[PDB]
Amino acid sequence: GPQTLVNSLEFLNIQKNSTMSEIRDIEVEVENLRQKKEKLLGKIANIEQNQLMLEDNLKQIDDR
Amino acid sequence: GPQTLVNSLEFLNIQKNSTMSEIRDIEVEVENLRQKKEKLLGKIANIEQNQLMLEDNLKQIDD
Repeated sequence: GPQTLVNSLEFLNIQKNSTMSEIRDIEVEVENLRQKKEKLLGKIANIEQNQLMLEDNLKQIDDR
Repeated sequence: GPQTLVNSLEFLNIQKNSTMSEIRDIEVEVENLRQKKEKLLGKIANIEQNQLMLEDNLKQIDD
């Protein structure tokens, strides 16, 4: 009967909630990767800023 | 002195490049997860295209 099609709906619907939840898992990985990247850019920032407190000293001594 | 300073800048720079490398690595990983999410969002649509039809079919039946 037509209960078969209603059955297929609620199945598709189940599959959809499942697909959604996998999408949400993905959004989490992405966010957590996005932060790791931000930390890493902090490192660079500091490296560069440390480097320039050196390049300072070098070209100050480069005429002593 | 200038050697110490040159040795130091260079070392830091090794670190920099090697850090910019993990950054390129994350960026690839993130690209992949985006393409994965794009496909999954496609599939959400396929699911609903299908459901709509089944639902209309069930209405047609009501007549």
